[PDB]
Amino acid sequence: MKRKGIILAGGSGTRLHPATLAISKQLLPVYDKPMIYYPLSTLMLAGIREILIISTPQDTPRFQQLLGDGSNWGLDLQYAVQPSPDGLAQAFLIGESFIGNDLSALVLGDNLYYGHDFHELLGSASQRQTGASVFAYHVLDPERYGVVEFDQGGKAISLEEKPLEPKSNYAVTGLYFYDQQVVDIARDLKPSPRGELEITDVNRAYLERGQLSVEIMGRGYAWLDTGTHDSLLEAGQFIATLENRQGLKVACPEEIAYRQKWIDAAQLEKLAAPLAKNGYGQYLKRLLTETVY
Amino acid sequence: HHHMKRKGIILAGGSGTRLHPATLAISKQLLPVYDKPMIYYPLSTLMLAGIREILIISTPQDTPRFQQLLGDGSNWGLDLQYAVQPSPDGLAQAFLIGESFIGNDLSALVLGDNLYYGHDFHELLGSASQRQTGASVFAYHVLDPERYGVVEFDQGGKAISLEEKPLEPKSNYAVTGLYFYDQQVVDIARDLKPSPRGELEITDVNRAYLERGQLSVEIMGRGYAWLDTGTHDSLLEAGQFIATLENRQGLKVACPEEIAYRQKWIDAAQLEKLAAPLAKNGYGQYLKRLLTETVY
Amino acid sequence: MKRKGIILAGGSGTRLHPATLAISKQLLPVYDKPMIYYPLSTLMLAGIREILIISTPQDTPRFQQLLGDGSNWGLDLQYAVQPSPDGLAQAFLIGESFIGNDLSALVLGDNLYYGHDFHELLGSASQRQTGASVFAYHVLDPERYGVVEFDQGGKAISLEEKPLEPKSNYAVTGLYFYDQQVVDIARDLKPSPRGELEITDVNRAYLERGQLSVEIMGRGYAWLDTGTHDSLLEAGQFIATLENRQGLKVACPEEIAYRQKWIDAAQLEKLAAPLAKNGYGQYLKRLLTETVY
Amino acid sequence: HHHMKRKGIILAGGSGTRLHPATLAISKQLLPVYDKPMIYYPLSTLMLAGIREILIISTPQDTPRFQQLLGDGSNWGLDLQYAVQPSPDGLAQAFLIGESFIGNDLSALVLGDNLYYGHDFHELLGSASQRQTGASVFAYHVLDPERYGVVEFDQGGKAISLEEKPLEPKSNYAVTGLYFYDQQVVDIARDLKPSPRGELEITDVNRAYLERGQLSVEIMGRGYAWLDTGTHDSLLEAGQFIATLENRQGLKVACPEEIAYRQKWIDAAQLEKLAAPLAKNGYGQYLKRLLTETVY
Ligand SMILES: CN(c1c(N)n(Cc2ccccc2)c(=O)[nH]c1=O)S(=O)(=O)c1ccc(F)cc1
Ligand SMILES: CN(c1c(N)n(Cc2ccccc2)c(=O)[nH]c1=O)S(=O)(=O)c1ccc(F)cc1
Ligand SMILES: CN(c1c(N)n(Cc2ccccc2)c(=O)[nH]c1=O)S(=O)(=O)c1ccc(F)cc1
Ligand SMILES: CN(c1c(N)n(Cc2ccccc2)c(=O)[nH]c1=O)S(=O)(=O)c1ccc(F)cc1
Ligand SMILES: [Cl-]
Ligand SMILES: [Cl-]
Ligand SMILES: [Cl-]
Ligand SMILES: [Cl-]
Repeated sequence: MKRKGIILAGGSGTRLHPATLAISKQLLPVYDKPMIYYPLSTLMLAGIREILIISTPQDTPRFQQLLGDGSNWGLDLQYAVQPSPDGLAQAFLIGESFIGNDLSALVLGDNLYYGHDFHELLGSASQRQTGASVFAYHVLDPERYGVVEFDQGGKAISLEEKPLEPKSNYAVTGLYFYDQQVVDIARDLKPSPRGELEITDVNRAYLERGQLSVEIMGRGYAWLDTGTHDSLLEAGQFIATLENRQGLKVACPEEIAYRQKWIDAAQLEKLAAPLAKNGYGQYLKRLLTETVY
Repeated sequence: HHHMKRKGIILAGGSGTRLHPATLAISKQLLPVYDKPMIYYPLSTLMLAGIREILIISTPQDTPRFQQLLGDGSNWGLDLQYAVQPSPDGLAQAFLIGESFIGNDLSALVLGDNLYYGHDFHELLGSASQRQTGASVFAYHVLDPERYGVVEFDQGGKAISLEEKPLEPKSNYAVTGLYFYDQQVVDIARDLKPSPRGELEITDVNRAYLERGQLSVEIMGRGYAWLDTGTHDSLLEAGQFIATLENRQGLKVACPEEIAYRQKWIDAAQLEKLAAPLAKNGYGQYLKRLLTETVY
Repeated sequence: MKRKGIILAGGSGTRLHPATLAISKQLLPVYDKPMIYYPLSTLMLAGIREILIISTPQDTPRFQQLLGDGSNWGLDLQYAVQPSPDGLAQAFLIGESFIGNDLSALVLGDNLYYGHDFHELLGSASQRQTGASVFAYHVLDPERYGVVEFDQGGKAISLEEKPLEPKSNYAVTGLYFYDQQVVDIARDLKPSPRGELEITDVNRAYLERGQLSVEIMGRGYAWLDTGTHDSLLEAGQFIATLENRQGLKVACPEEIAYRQKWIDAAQLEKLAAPLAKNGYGQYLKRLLTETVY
Repeated sequence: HHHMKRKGIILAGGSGTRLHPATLAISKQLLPVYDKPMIYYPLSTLMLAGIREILIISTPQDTPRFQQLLGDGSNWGLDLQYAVQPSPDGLAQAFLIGESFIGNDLSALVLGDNLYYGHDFHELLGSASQRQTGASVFAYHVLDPERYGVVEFDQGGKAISLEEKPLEPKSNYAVTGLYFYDQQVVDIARDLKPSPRGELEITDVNRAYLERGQLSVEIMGRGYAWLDTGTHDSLLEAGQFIATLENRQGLKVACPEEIAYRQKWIDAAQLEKLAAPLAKNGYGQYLKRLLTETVY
């Protein structure tokens, strides 16, 4: 079966104002590319080509202008809007008809991932055709997130959203795979005390049915924080260090498409043309002739 | 028969494709430098020079976004007006585009991607602003002067030549992106012919003032930071730099609300209203603290 | 068979003076711990407990004071000196009697590694009981290093040290595993045009015999640069971002020992005592009661 | 019957176990801040104040390493002497340990882990150094004044109290780690009794001057950077900050060779000799460039 993707790139309220007064966070750069390139690249690494992008009513034209219909990158992009920030699960209501009868995967528009064999970690989540797969990652501040509690045997036994007193230091990352059950689970959700349709309520629905796979995302992966000005800066510094050391880019969608064999050498060459005078075009050109393992 | 204050221009137009793809969805001057939009810094810089009437020049695509962020200036005791530069034809064009805005007044041009920091910056700007005749620029020692307008000095310290992006610079002293002009500038600008790059050059403007003995070049000392936003790397260094100062001090660099409050262009009651819609984030809480604390 | 380790923490000349005028680079911190903790931790992750540390004649007391005989961390540390910086291969001459008849592994004292499943990448190199295993990593500046050339089939066909015109962008990292042949290969080496006993000559010796395994260290690993002031700063910023995000440390030797089960809970507790008032002791204490996957 | 220049002290002793294990093998003041040892910055700071006779106070373990780095000062036109602090008994102890070094002279105490940057810093130091009677300190607005000596001001700006690490600070104005004293300091220091932390407090010393009407507290403006080296995080921010300024400018912060050359304590011939053993790295190449270039 096929899996479809959703990037939720909606409003972060006034939290980062005035930096985000003018445009939504996910259109701002992390180092050399718009933030949304990173979760888009994530979906593409998981082998997902049909992708729905959800943003504020103000910002859809801007994502649409940036990304197009995706055909240039061998993707099929569609767009939809979240009128108000009423919770992550709302992605599945807005995205209901896009999903139709397929498998799905939700990625948060402001989450960055890096690590060895990230392709396979996604692939093993993508392969599971029933139930939901999520990731748990050790963090210093688990109160900010969906917290997963494990028993002595390592089995996930509870989930709590932003608990006052967290049960472990393991947080559910912003990457979620679901089967055909998600839409129907989402539609039955009731708004939380914070007025939000909670993604953690969707994930707890699968947990009660014993259908939630919680895979550990090991300490050798970087799940980067874009929630504060400070953490945003750290993410830019982290990506810059990696790219300048290696002469290789992180989350370059044109490169990912090309390695997935969704575009051929001749298309990459055309994509390399408009940016030819800067480092990004120079990078895409160099990928035509170099072997990178 | 006919019978002086200074107006400001911020040029925040198209930085071309140079920083694509990071700048595909928005112009550079709306990207943040740490906790605030880049345009806040040159705006705060004009304000520090005592300038309240300011023209913002941007692309047709991005003007509404600048307008949404900044308004007409009334919240901050300013008057902000808007003009478009449909085609990126060079910095000097600001004066053709801003001709009617300028009228018969003195003026100041600042690049919308330029950040400054340092002690007695107010007084440095004040002395350039008080000089009512001729032009005033600032020379700053940089590693890579080939990237800029470069000023050559003689033994006595007098500026004797200006060159734009010379391959072999005569000194390491670059002209910063901040410029003060008398009433002659618009006319100088109209008589310019495009360079062999298809651009109306600010260096040709400054040379004109120099050839007439009316260019003052003041040194901006090594104790000031004139920060680079020309690359992705330098942009990142710029944010790290502001963050270090702000987290150290508990004070902000280029907070426009604060600067208007200190110039006495808005009062305590007005600052309070400015603080309210941001009361739950660090920026609003900072505006509120300014109401009770004495900061020397 | 057993494998023994050598950390070469010798002189970097005047290259970083005056920052390194007072003490050798490998005794300076990267973020929260002395640099040498990182390659030491690397050896320990590869399961190596008997370790020789080589430094300048001036700096051995300082390493000796810092690290002791290792018994507190379940290691067996010995020390030796490199009188002059006459090449990396000299590690095997100085280290000849330490190595005796065993397998060995050399790590450079100023190299930092991070990534998912780094333990297994080392383990698979450590398992090979014959020949030499090295790693190749894509870098922007291959002229600075030992450059490995691959044929269309991906087989390593040449090695050149600091070539004027490098054949690929793949550099041999500062981590090397050898069998019993290394000492004898090293002893027959002749000084290069730069007056150095070249590690690349040792590795080319195994290559000619077809006994050099060149494993790719993928782009999902970070091999960090400590060669310049700028790169040293980047390494500190990179480690700080990882540790503050996760609440977990990179290359904490006490933790690594404890997870390898070379020290028990009661010993970790004693190690946590002197530093109790700072974050490092607080970290070691917290490791007594928390489950970390 | 008996019948004024100023001596300097740098305290670069034990920072305890606080930054262990990073500081297990060497003391903090020899860790680099970017391209140079931390001790270079306070050393350059004393030099900028015109002080040439300087006592370095370190642990018995690390004195030889300070001596190996710095020598007797003769290469840089200074005279450097050494003393040990066997036990970390508090900052004021510098004056008991440095009593014979000081003699009948004025003095200046600087913390060996403190970095300063900004425009007309020379003149700010000059005005503190010229005041021959009483003591001089600097107050700087910080986010976390609870960590420092905190000065309270009245409506007219007069300093009226000093508190060491108060839980509820009276202002955000911290006393920086740079202190100028007349001849009374040693005696004040000898009469101090240890605090309820087992330490001889510089704040008790400064309070003594204040209780006598002889403490001048000058504001160090927000346009100066007074950088934090108290944590691993702030140390990293410190190096990022120097690197940004130096890579921007093609000039160094706190290069002692340069500062002595500019004070005229060494001449061109001497600077050249200093440049030679480092001719192949960036630091030596920088010393050589200083011989031919005019830097304003
Ligand atoms: C560094 N990574 C990376 C890669 N590993 N690759 C190689 C790769 C490309 C396609 C399929 C499998 C591997 C890339 O072409 N681009 C990359 O950015 S990654 O897999 O950890 C990654 C990929 C996408 C993303 F959004 C974040 C990190
Ligand atoms: C740190 N600086 C600064 C200040 N000195 N002040 C105080 C001040 C405010 C108005 C007049 C004189 C001084 C501020 O209110 N905000 C500031 O950012 S500054 O002069 O170096 C400056 C000011 C404006 C700007 F855009 C960049 C730097
Ligand atoms: C982040 N890493 C790491 C770990 N993965 N672990 C977990 C671990 C510990 C022992 C054996 C296998 C795994 C640690 O205890 N400390 C670590 O620093 S690492 O394997 O990539 C590593 C380990 C040692 C080192 F020097 C650099 C990086
Ligand atoms: C950037 N500064 C500086 C300088 N201004 N100068 C120029 C200078 C040198 C001697 C006297 C007056 C000025 C330097 O030669 N080195 C410097 O680091 S500074 O005044 O802010 C300074 C000086 C010494 C120090 F330790 C830290 C900062
Ligand atoms: Cl892992
Ligand atoms: Cl200056
Ligand atoms: Cl990889
Ligand atoms: Cl100031």
